[PDB]
Amino acid sequence: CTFEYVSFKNLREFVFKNIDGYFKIYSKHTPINLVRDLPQGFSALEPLVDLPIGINITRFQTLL
Amino acid sequence: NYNYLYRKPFERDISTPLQSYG
Ligand SMILES: *[C@@H]1O[C@H](CO)[C@@H](O[C@@H]2O[C@H](CO)[C@@H](O)[C@H](O)[C@H]2NC(C)=O)[C@H](O)[C@H]1NC(C)=O
Repeated sequence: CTFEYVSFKNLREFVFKNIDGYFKIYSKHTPINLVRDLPQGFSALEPLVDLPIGINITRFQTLL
Repeated sequence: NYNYLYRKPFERDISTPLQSYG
């Protein structure tokens, strides 16, 4: 508990990385036509969050 | 003093292994 913070037609995209104790989240939300694979085309993700976590990460799991 | 002790950039690790300072 050494840190705490607060703030298929749609595709939600994210990027997560941990560098020098900072955890960076980027994202994009976009409409799509075909859901079976990621849509061929281009649109860059933009930063949301940049947490000073200081924690080691080697595994992750999604929450449904 | 038993209140103070020691064992990547800005990493922290509270896992355990520790020596208190005298
Ligand atoms: C981040 O966590 C991993 C474990 O998930 C650490 O990897 C282990 O480190 C010890 C160090 O004594 C080794 O003996 C193990 O063999 C390592 N395991 C694996 C699977 O590599 C890792 O050292 C941690 N990273 C940092 C920078 O502390």
